[PDB]
Amino acid sequence: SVRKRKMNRSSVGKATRRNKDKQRKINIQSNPIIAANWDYSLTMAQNYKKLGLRAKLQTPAGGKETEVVKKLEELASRSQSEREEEWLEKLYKKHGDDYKKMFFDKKLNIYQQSEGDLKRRLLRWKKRNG
Amino acid sequence: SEKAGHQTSAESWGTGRAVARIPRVGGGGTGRSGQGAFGNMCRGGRMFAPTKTWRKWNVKVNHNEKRYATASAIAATAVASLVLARGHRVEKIPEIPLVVSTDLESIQKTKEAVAALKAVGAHSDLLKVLKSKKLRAGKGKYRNRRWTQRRGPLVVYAEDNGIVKALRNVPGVETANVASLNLLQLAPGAHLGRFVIWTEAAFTKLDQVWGSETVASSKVGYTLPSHIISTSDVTRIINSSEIQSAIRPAGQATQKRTH
Amino acid sequence: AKQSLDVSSDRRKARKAYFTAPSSQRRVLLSAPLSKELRAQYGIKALPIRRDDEVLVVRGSKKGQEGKISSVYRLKFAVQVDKVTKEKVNGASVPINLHPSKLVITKLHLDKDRKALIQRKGGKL
Amino acid sequence: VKVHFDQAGKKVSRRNARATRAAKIAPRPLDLLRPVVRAPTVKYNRKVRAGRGFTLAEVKAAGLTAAYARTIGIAVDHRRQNRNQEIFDANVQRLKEYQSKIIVFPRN
RNA sequence: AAACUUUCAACAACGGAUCUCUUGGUUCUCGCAUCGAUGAAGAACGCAGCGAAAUGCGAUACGUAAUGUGAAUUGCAGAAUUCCGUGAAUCAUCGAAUCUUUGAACGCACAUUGCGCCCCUUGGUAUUCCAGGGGGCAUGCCUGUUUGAGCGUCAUU
RNA sequence: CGUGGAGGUCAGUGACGAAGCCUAGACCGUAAGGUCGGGUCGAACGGCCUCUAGUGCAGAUCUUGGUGGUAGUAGCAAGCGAAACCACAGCCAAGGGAACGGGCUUGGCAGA
RNA sequence: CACGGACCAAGGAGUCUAACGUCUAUGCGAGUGUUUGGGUGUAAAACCCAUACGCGUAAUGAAAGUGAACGUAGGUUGGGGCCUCGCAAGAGGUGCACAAUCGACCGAUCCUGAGGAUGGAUUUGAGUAAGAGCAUAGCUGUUGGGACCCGAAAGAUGGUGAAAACCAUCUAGUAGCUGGUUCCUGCCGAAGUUUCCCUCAGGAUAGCAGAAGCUCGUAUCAGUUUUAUGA
RNA sequence: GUUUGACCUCAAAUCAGGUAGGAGUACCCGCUGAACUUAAGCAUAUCAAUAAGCGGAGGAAAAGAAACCAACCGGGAUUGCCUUAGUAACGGCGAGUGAAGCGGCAAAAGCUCAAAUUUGAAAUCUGGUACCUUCGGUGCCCGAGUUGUAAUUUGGAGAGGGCAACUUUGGGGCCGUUCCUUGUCUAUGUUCCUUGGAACAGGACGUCAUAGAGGGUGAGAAUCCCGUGUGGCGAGGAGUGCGGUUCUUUGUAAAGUGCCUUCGAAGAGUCGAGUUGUUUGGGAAUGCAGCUCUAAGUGGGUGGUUCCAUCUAAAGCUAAAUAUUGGCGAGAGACCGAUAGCGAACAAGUACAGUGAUGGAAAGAUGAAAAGAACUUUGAAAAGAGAGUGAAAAAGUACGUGAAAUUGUUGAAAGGGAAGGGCAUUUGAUCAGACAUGGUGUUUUGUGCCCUCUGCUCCUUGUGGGUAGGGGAAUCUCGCAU
Repeated sequence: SVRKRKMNRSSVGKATRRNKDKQRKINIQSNPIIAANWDYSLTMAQNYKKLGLRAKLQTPAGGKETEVVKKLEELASRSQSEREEEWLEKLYKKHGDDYKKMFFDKKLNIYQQSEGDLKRRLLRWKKRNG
Repeated sequence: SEKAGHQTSAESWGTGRAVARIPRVGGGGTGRSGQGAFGNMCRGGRMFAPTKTWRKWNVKVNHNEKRYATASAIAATAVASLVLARGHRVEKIPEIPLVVSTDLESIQKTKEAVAALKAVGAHSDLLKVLKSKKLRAGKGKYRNRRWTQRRGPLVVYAEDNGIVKALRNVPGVETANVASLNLLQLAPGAHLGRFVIWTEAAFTKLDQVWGSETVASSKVGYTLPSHIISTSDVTRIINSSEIQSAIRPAGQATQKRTH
Repeated sequence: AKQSLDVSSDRRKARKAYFTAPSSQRRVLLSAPLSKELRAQYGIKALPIRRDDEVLVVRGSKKGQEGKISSVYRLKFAVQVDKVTKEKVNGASVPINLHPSKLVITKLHLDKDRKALIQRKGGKL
Repeated sequence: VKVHFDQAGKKVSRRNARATRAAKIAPRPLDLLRPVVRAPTVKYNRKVRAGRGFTLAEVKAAGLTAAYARTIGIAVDHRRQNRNQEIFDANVQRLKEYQSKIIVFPRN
């Protein structure tokens, strides 16, 4: 070759890259419980059977719980705004619990929300307050 | 190369020029001008039948025939005379086929692993190798085939516990998992009967791997092949009580010269 | 046996790498062993070689002769030991090109980075 | 004239590709849960094969939603139709079994 | 008989076969995506104490700075270096520099090392002018910006 | 039978001289060739059971390289110095069936 | 006659592949074929395998169909072998493959016409007799690939030069041909041509020389003589 | 208002910010397009939806989420492989050309516009400028933009509300893991003897091995050096993949799900039609282009025997599986070994030749180290002679081995107008030609593995083996020595 002949001849050197070992021994990255329980001497499919978890959901072409309990372990384990709360205080002190009067009201209930909207927000308000 | 020999701009000089009709290079004042190209006989010319990539390199074999061969190769490892003929200094080994205890697999260090074989009796076979290290006799020296040595024992294990690494430095010693068992390892150079050190667990597993009368096979729809004879020796049949009873009397093995 | 896929067991690649090695790599390639006395003191097998240190020649025609290194000829992969000299026909003196694998160091030349080099390799000065 | 010299090479390529996908998609099974489908044409109708994707109908009958189905790794097809009754039953049972097996990790 | 011619043998010549080697080639496989108006690929002129190609480099010119290594370079000559350290080296790395004349080649030009213009300007009082230093002025097109032009359209108590 | 390389084997041979090269040297094989002595050499090589192929030369007005006769000739408009060409040699008579006599047959003859 | 040979060294020519066969070997066998792939691996090796597919396993036809036992899957005759007798020589029985003869089943015929029933007329068949294939390898043939090696008059594409050209590729262009084709020994061993395709060209065949399988090993014949019986 | 002011359009500038060209080109995407050659001459078939030329891209490209295939107990983006298959089909049925659906597998991922109003508030963006934690954020100003920029929707529908006493919830640092680049540490003889210049060889004696790949070192080195093998300690970067660690989360905010209620628009000089060419093996001109005319909305496209099935064109995006004689960087070989292998292992696309496009070689090896021959001497120079270095110059910068042709010298032989060859022999020259030495039968003695006394030890069947201490030849040839 023309260009390769110069690169071998020059005193610049070549951008030598040794990256063939890393193409096989790939570290697991996305789960810490797996990161501890993964034998790199074994293959992909062999590591899955060792754990318990399925490696393939289809019937595979060709031929052929210590860890899974720890995954079930990690499976065992919103408020309202200041204006919204203060606005609900105005409605409750005015009417009480008359939602029909509350939604036919114009001065306090400006955005013409339904009975179901106002009462739901009042239930959340009655949890944080009286 | 596809280009080699075609990287010239030669032209045939024509008829009646009092010179051979081989296509000669044009130009002038170079030395290469007025000389032969495009010809197998010519210097710097293109070779006859340029070797192409699409030659049949790999060989398709019947899977059953291939299995037959490995079974034959295994069978020949347990003969002792066949092993001695093949090479392998197996005079001072306790029995054939040689089976060592399963604790051989667990050995981590090469020093301890070679001490196991030396205690068994493969000492002489491991001295056959190491003393047989010679330079390659060809152009193989400068094609990464510099050294050549004799084949030592195979060490067959059921499952590894550091044995593959323990023996991968002691020269000649090859290991194989029983599930595999390579033909190229079992019969090197198409000569039967390598000296095979089996392990206890491997030897028991060999029943499962191939099969017998009682056990199944573990290979799908495979059975071990039947003998077309009953006995591998003829002379028990011929020198029987039976055959020698239904037979006419004997000659001298060499005729007395009549006239 | 080779296990890594990164390293090459090719003869052609290896001989080229050696003969077209730079001066810095040739410093490491020209390493000498230490004598049994220094190995007992410092707790180290071998070091790269320099100028102002003493040496004893083990193998060759100049067997058993000793001296002090004049100049490390890294280009020719050689050392030139002073007082290990071949006398020319004109009365002049020409140093023999020895190789540092054949030499053995008897008395090191300890500098600051040399002390650090010993301490790195598991030494005890 | 092409020759496939790289049959051994590309199997090692494909295996290492699956190995990377295993490393990056750590707990998950590399591929999506595909349906079970009856093949077309008189010749092949006896054969029952892996289909492309389920349906909105099969997903809805299983007890989950279409957009959510894809996030849990169920392949969903929208052009496929549920004409057959036996195929519909087999796929619904396949999903419900799959839903008993799955363990969807929290987002905290 | 000698000489001469021829044959054989021995010793010289001539030639570079054979053998052996090999920092080269060829083929297969694997991985990665990385040129250019911030001026590339290419051409030319040069540059080292002493150089042909090659390699490196651009008036900072077989280099400068930076980082690491730790004491050479060596074909020859000659300098060095405080060598318990900001440090030898045609060392490695390479991110900061300079980067001649050209070349898509880009101020105007044809094949003129000519023909200029503007800005910044240190010097020769420099108010005249003279010289030096430094950066720009190609084409097309997009987003703007701006001074306009247009009986192109409308408004106008 | 032989050559380049591959697997196997001979715990083969080998700086006390491998391979190669010669040799008015010896032995074996009908032969292809194989083995040995002597001389020269300086680093690898061979037999055996198998594998594989760019494997064996007298020719192609063969390709490449080298070296002759021609010739110290033609020549330069005592020295310098080719080329064309080249199976091999060049006495006559007679016979050699076949528009074939230059090698044969029978004679004449023939001195460097 | 003519073409080749001054001499010497080295180089130098039936190769590789695909398609389709031949025979032999090996594996298994009504099946057979792992190697597109997946799993695994001491890593292009080796070792495992899912679902399919390839080819074969049950035929007779033209649009529409039907379907193989009167059966020791036949009656006879032979027929390698085997059994009884005989010292043998022979005789008798059972008879494989195979061959000859008589037929049948199935489909298809010539009719009879209850849409084609029914009975007769006969033959027909890579038909059934009651499966032999598939795959690998070796030997080799046929055809295409540059195709044993070298050698011809060319066109086209794109470019360079110039008071009709050259360069580079297509192009290793195509040959109804010329020259050359590389080790030894043993054994067998021709032909010089029949007849039409018309021949001219290339062949289609028979003859001469083999290869293998099958019956026999004989009374199978002979470039011959003799007797017998004709023009 | 005979001023002036909105716009639209055309300008401008050495303004501000950008960007396009060229090289490379193996692969890919377009455009253009021969001839030698095959069937018999050549218009198709055929070379060939080739080569050259032209334009354009990338790490891949292209293709792609159906206006699809089907006729089934339906499949379901695209790409590739296996197979379908040398089948259907076409071809003066001939040179032959040559698919596709299904099936197995590789890899799998989907979505964004245009479409009916944010109209109770252009909710959007560019740019300038000022700061900030700078691949950007924020304030302010400017412009674009209603000839429509944001949010909401893309048929899988969707939206408007209502009911669930429904369900879910951002973002920024910090230290780790991970990825990239780079540095550094990690076993064991230079132990004896022989030979050689030299030990890396032979022999004896040992160690290490997750290291006996490879390379160097004065010849074949696991153990001399570098590495190799298994591990460890780092430095500088990348980064949203997640682990932890926190700092802040807000607004009547952003969705999701089921039920009930009211609506509910989907691409035109395009589809199609005739014709002239191109494309194919395409039989239902397939595909495309040119030219003429040019639609519909309980629509339209495509297929199956009178209906039925199947999608929704005329807009767009998208990884992976796939290609790769280039580039960048590796790892290899039943490859070639200097007339081979690339043209080039070396001052090689160099020397050189051609006006020019272009054509284009030859040429590797001294030794371990130059120790490259000092110094005397022969000659103006060219080369020699003594002498020396080295293991060897019987290795000399004409340099490893040094073949044949061919040339000289010397020696031997032969030669009256041919030699070389075969059978046989003489003469001349010359080379082979035992470190061969006993064999047998008796006789002195002297020893031992012999007789005899006492034992010890390995194992398998009697028909064992190894190995000590004493004695004794007057019996014994049992062996070996004289």
